[PDB]
Amino acid sequence: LSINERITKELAEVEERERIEKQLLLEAERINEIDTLAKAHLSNHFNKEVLLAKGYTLKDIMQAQRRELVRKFVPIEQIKAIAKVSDISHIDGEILEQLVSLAKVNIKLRK
Amino acid sequence: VEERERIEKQLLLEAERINEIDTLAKAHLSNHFNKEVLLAKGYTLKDIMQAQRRELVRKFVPIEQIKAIAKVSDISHIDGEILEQLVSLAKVNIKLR
Amino acid sequence: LSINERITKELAEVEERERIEKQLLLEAERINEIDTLAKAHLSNHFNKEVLLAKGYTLKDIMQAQRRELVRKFVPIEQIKAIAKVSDISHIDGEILEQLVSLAKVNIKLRK
Amino acid sequence: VEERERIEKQLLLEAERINEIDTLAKAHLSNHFNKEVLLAKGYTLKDIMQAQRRELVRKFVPIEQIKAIAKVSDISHIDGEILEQLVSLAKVNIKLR
Repeated sequence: LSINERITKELAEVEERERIEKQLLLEAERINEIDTLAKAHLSNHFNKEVLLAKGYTLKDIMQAQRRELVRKFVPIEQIKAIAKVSDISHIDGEILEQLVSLAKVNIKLRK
Repeated sequence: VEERERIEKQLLLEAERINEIDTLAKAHLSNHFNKEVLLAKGYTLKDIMQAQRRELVRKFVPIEQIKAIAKVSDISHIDGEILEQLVSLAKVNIKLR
Repeated sequence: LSINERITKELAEVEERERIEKQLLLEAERINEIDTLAKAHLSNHFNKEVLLAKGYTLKDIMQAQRRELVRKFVPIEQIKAIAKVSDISHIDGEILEQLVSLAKVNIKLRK
Repeated sequence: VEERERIEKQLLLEAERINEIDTLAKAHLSNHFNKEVLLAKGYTLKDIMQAQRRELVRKFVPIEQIKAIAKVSDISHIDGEILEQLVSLAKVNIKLR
């Protein structure tokens, strides 16, 4: 292990920790966005407190809020296009992120 | 030989999309993007197909849908399953139109 | 492997891919004709959407449309002569291509 | 990969805690302690969070609770489970306020 190896290992470690921190900030922003969307566009029965009392994981809460927002704003034909199917119960993921971006678009144009 | 038979079936399957896009694009976008003139300008079959798909997206699918679903405003480099989603969305927009 | 072998291999590969492209063009014309014939001469119940909903392969849709067109246009005597049998349920193929060519001629002379 | 999944679960937990602390601190203390301006002044994220927690304690928790529960009047070096106790006391105080 030479000086250049030491420097490159240190730089790689620092960059890895920085990337982890950026991921933390991204997750915090995602949680904030989900909270705002649930408060603004969805009913109080879908609140994080009541869902947790019913016993659902936080990721399950986020995806349920996203699916409800997609059904509320994004119409069924666009759903059938982007997700290639009508049902959203098994489309959580990158396609779900795309659909909720479409829902944000729909609410922006609705206002 | 059944491998080549399934290859020919795949040819039919993609061929369907090839002609359908042309048929709807001729009536929706313009005559400037006709396959013959595009070939004359020197565009391969796949390039014509993807360019017509992108023009269909730019006509039906709105720009906010482009920059949010596809994560980029420019459809110039989004080709793939995202492009499939966008062209399906354009089919929806023309269906409801 | 010498340079002449390199050139002949490269040319063979390029020609194979060009043949693939020619197949694409021809087959696209085939499907275009199938769609136009189904829209113009056959009922809405035989549409590709409803057939796919009923769960039939694309090749099955094309051959069903071709058989219906042959029965609609080509006379039964011509079917019994060219295809050697009255039933078309097992005549999909090159004989079916000849039958649909005869049907195209029939509609052209009908107009 | 479930080890990384649980790591990400803890990451979500601390991110939500940070978000809640920031949201209440912005409306309670001042705009001078905003995350952007603190980062510009050159404080790490954890340092920003602990400074905001200490300011929350200094705002809601009365000084005697600090000099007895934390055994020191200065919250400058009490960080830890005692700091968690103090910020929970601050939450109680703002709830009753």
